[PDB]
Amino acid sequence: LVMSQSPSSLAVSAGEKVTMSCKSSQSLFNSRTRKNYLAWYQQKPGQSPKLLIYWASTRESGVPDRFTGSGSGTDFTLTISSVQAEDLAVYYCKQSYYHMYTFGSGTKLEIK
Repeated sequence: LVMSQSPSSLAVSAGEKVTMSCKSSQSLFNSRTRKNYLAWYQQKPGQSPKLLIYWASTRESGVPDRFTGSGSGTDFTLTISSVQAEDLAVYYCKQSYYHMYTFGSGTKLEIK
């Protein structure tokens, strides 16, 4: 199961919006539970990954709603409105539909 993310790098100004794509090589949508097993992670310089969103669009506790996730099947997207300096990080999507989880290439985000 291949996970393709993009773009590779994003350099934007504070307050602008960015959207990043994560394509799975297989539907992560389960007809039974009605859930896409796709999660989005934020990884700040040197730290461990912070779960941002799970089930494609459900935010974790305390995650600001500037972060929006969406999509189903194979095409997913993560939206970050009004980017802040604190968002400086690499964002990774992870599938948890199969026994063995898979991460994406990741998308680096820098704030000018």
